[PDB]
Amino acid sequence: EKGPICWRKRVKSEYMRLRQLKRFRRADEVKSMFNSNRQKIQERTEILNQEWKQRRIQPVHIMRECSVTSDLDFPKQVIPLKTLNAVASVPIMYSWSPLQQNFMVEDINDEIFVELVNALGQLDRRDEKPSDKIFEAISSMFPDKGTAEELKEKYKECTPNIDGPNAKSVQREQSLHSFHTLFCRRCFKYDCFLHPFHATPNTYKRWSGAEASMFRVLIGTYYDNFCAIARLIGTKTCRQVYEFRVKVYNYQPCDHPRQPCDNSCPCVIAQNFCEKFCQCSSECQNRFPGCRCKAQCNTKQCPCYLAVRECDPDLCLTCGAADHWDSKNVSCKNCSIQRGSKKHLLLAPSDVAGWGIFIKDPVQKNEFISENCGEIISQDEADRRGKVYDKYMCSFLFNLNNDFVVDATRKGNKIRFANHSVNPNCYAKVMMVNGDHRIGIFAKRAIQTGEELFFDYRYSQADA
Amino acid sequence: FKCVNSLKEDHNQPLFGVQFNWHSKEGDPLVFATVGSNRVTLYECHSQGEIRLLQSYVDADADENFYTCAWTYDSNTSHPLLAVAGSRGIIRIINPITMQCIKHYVGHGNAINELKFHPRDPNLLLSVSKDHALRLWNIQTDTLVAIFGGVEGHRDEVLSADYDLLGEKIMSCGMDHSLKLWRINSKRMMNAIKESYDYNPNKTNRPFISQKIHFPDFSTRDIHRNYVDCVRWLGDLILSKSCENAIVCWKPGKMEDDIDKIKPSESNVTILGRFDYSQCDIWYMRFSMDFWQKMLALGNQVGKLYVWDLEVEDPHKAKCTTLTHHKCGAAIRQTSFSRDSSILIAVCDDASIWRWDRL
Amino acid sequence: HNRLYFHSDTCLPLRPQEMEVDDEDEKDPEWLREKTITQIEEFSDVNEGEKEVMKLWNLHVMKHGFIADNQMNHACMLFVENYGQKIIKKNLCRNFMLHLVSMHDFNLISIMSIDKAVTKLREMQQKL
Ligand SMILES: CCc1cc(C)[nH]c(=O)c1CN1CCc2c(Cl)cc(OC3CCN(C(=O)[C@@H](C)O)CC3)c(Cl)c2C1=O
Ligand SMILES: [Zn+2]
Ligand SMILES: [Zn+2]
Ligand SMILES: [Zn+2]
Ligand SMILES: [Zn+2]
Ligand SMILES: [Zn+2]
Ligand SMILES: [Zn+2]
Ligand SMILES: [Zn+2]
Repeated sequence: EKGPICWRKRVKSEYMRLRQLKRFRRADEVKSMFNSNRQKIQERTEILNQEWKQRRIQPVHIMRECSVTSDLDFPKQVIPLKTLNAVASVPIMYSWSPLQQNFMVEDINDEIFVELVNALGQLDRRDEKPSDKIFEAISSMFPDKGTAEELKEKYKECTPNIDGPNAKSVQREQSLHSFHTLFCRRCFKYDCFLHPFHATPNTYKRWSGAEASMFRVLIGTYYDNFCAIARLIGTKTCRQVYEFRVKVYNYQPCDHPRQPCDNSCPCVIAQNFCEKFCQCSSECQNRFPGCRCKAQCNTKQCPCYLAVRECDPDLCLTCGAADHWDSKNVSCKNCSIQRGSKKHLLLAPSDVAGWGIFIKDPVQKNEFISENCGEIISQDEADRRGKVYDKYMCSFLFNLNNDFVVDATRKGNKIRFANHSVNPNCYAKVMMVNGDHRIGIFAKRAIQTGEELFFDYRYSQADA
Repeated sequence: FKCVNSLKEDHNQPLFGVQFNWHSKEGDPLVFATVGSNRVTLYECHSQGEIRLLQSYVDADADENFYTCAWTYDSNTSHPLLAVAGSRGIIRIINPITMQCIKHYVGHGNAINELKFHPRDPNLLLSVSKDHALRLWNIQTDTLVAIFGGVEGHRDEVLSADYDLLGEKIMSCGMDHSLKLWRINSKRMMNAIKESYDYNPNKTNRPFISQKIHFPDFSTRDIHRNYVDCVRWLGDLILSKSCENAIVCWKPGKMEDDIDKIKPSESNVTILGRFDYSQCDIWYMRFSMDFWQKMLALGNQVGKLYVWDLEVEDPHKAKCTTLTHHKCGAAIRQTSFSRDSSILIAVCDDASIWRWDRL
Repeated sequence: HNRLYFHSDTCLPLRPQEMEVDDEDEKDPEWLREKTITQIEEFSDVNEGEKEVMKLWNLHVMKHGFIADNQMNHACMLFVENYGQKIIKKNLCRNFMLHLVSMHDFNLISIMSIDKAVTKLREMQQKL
């Protein structure tokens, strides 16, 4: 019961009042900050000036020749020019971070508003001689911030940990929601550095608020074994629980529930095997079976090797891929990338140009030297990046598959220093390793001690 | 302030660095150094604006180009030392008493844009590089204490850095528009400094392990729109500049937040004020301060020299004096206050030196 | 031999004494350790309890470099021994149980482990 034009003037008045006050406040805080600070300067510059007084540092004295000319007509001065003895410089290198595996990389205020709303409400209160008219007036003066409907609901103003004092009572899927959506089944880590697609719902398909929510969860894992649910809840017994009850394409796992891995399956479309990570039937004909070799696994006789795949520690049970985790030298010679059994490399300036990489120990033909690690980027991020790279005559970009590029520029491992050559002693082989494409660097021929490594970048550049 | 002299080095190349020796005893004459071309020149200040040419060094390499220098001393000899570096990414340690190049460090993957000695430990040298990283060296024991850079380091060339008054922290700035804080008072950093002094190559077959510092204690891109080419602490407050013709006085966190309590996750900055000037929109233009941090001076691309009194409270009411001379029309790359602030030296693109005397 | 080598992490040269050894190429570079704990904390909708369990789990997995599903039963056991004292001391036992069921939900660990770990954590708390 007060004028709209009036209320809009009140908005403008109170805004300029609040804003001018907040400003004057900041102006003082600043003048205080400067003073508080200058005492700190004084205190500390004294500490230094004292330290200085207890030192008697020797003066500098007079010394191919050089001269100095004065524009303000002072006399010309001539002095002998001492030569600083030549120091050898290393080749150019920019900052980079070490990697052991690939690293995926993706491509009015609310304070014053509430103050003003309440400052105006204070005037509506004084008009007796959270009202709706106050919202219609602020909306009119700040249309961008939203309608009076929007500003009304905007004015009004995570599940608590079960271990905490405020442990509320919700379902099983709310107590587990974080764990379930943040866990990478592929590398056994929360918010992993390689897999960006969140786990499909079928992958995680097999009293007090802190006891109630723990019950709903435990009767999803255990079901009717309340004599065990009691052991875990601890603070309860079977009797208590019982009563409570009555009250080349990148591989990505497939999830087509109540459907086979047919011509409509992403795995099948991408012409990719279903791995241990897919949610299809145990009997799925498109799954990779693994190998039943006794050892070696480095010939066309091994289905893994032949399929340009490393062995699977969960399927290749007879060759040695699944065993001796402490050792890096095992019976299976087809799991070097996954175990990270790289060879010793040495950094030194190249015999051609820049920096190079030199093998420490001898290597046989086709033997695994190192993995080529870097950031996993989209083909677009690669285009953006490349524009910059071309300014420096760089190309530390290496295709992984149709979707990704490993960029060893910002981060990678020592093999980033292997130079390009059309006559190389090394080759790059992208291998499927436990559902992940990885660039392996193997010897093209036998290499001896202290030899420089070269690979033909051109082959790692064609997605033609 | 009055322009009492103007000198010109024979090489006719820009002079990027000018530094006064603030280690001179009381009574000893005011000595400053100049870096430019592949040269390092030393001068003595005398009455009636007389500048006396003392020493001059030249790199054996013609393609060397020095950008920076810094003064220190030998703690067990009482000798002043002068560190220099530039394009070739090599640090040289010159002893002007011995008249030798007593030490040199090769390690930076590119040019060194700034050299700074720790305010309390003379053996601790900070080098700032175009390779995107900072490096703390222990010049007594000839070791690399740390490499400040990496995953959360500078994404581009590092242009400037500064220690605080007590030497507990470094603030770095670069071409990535970033200002990063690096605490050297952490248990890790102090253990690294302790261990560096203990490191004896003749007592081991193992190299000294350098700390790789991938994460700063604070980072911000919210102060400036372009590259940041100069940063100095003003107590616990920061003074930094870009090519937007302003020196911005700001601080990490919110107004009331104490620097030593700022978390690495801190997303706030507070702008306390700014110092306005004109025609300084070219990069690699550095401002400097008084020992007592009461004066601040910066030069123009056109040769104007601005001097502010920091003693006044609000920076918008800050007393500015514009030092100008008809013959001085080149880009002032750096300024340097004599310890006592009686002299202010400015170096230019035309190989010129300008002496401005107080009173 | 007779060629001068450099450390990949510092570009400083190798002394003859060091005999061609450059090994700051460790399985878990320190920075990946801080990057992970830093990224978890950045989560708004995740509570402080589930956060500290996730961080501690990741650091365990990163240290041992588990790569097989067959390694997951042993990974929980090793976690409860190596990080058990910390789990108790930080009050995270309920969020830990919640992690063990998450693992079972992902078909990575046996029901027998889900409680053998819980049994081992209590045996560890009773030692206080
Ligand atoms: C993998 C490194 C390698 C490999 C081999 C076989 N041989 C070698 O000698 C080197 C060393 N090397 C060569 C020179 C170089 C230049 Cl010229 C520019 C660079 O990287 C730009 C630096 C600005 N960039 C930025 O993004 C800045 C402007 O922010 C883009 C990448 C880099 Cl990363 C390098 C570099 O390290
Ligand atoms: Zn993953
Ligand atoms: Zn399918
Ligand atoms: Zn599938
Ligand atoms: Zn399938
Ligand atoms: Zn085999
Ligand atoms: Zn196999
Ligand atoms: Zn095998």
